[PDB]
Amino acid sequence: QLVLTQSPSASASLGASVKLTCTLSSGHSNYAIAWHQQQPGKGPRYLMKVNRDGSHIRGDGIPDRFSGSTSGAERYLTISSLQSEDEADYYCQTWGAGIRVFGGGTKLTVLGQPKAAPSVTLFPPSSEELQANKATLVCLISDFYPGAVTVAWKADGSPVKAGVETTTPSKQSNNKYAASSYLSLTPEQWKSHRSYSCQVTHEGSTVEKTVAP
Amino acid sequence: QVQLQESGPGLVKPSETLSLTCTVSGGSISGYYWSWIRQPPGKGLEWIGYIHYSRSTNSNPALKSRVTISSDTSKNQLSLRLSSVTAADTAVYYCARDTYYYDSGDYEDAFDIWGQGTMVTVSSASTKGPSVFPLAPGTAALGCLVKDYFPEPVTVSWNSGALTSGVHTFPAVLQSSGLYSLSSVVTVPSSSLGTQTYICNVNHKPSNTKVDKKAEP
Repeated sequence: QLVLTQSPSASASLGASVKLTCTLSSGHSNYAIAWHQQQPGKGPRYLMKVNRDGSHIRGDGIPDRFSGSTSGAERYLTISSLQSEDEADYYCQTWGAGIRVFGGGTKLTVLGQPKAAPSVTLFPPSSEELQANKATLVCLISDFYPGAVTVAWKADGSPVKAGVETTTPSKQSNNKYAASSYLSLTPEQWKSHRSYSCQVTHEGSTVEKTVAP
Repeated sequence: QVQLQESGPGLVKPSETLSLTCTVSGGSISGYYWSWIRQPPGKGLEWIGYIHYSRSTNSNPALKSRVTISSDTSKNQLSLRLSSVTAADTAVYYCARDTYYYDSGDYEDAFDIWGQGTMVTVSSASTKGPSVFPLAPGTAALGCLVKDYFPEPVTVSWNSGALTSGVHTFPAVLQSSGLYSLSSVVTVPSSSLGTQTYICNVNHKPSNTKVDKKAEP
């Protein structure tokens, strides 16, 4: 059975090199493979073909920081001078008789990117939404690194647990992280309090924003 | 300049047949194998099958009983039909340009161009277009709140695609209603607040909903 084995994750620091591995099952140790990259949020793109003899052929436009190599049943993708944009899922793939198969993918984390505190903006319910007899507070959390935060909501100063939805941080175009938190209320609840608060904790420091009806 | 574009419905009901097309531009489908691939949300890539217009077609043994792949030379298109769908078939579906076979009969293995992918959700729930609300504002954030739509995705551009900077469109949240909501935000100079207008262009293809909303002070 043709199998490509990839371990699910790999890690290395900004500016370093990393060697990702793809292992062919024993009966297919002489096969060529292709490497594909899938940056978070987008479709896959082809990187290169790695041949049995160790030669590799990059796709048009793929940076020369990407190279490939072979050792027995191992097929490698070496990425040098790691940049933030290299955080992605990397899939190996091969060709068989009437079949193609993918490895399980390897998620690469690039460690040690520059630290950044989040910018927080809290939006009250829009007049349009209130006119539609609904109310959402939107807490926007921008431009932070590393990509983990916790969010705490308060009404007048009392914690609010119900009706909170928070997204998992994802990378922005500038390679910093963003996240969003939503607090759902009725219009009467919104209008009944003096204020609502969104408090974001990031690397042990808190940033808080308040809005009033 | 060869490009691949998948299309099909974003929503099909369980037990129905999913029908997708892969339209090739900038070159001919002749001579190449063309592959179909899919990716369930958050999971890996699964090869579905392939076709060469004058050689063969085949598919993954786990899916072969439900998969029919064909080609249309006049339209320069490949197609995929997946029958008896269930929630396990919810995925983004891709086509890719695969191995090229020369007239001699020899070939060179390849898998070098991907389409953009098209998102398919298998559900009995009905399509619903979003409600869009502005998030009103030396730097300032403004945005649009895109509420209560189904299925995914919605795309949000700003100023008819002419604004491409501090734009970030967040992942959607799945609410207990079974509907999705997301927000799209842009960071703009405070000095351009009384000057430039900011309009989010919200597209929800499964309901063919199109909404422009101004985010104003």
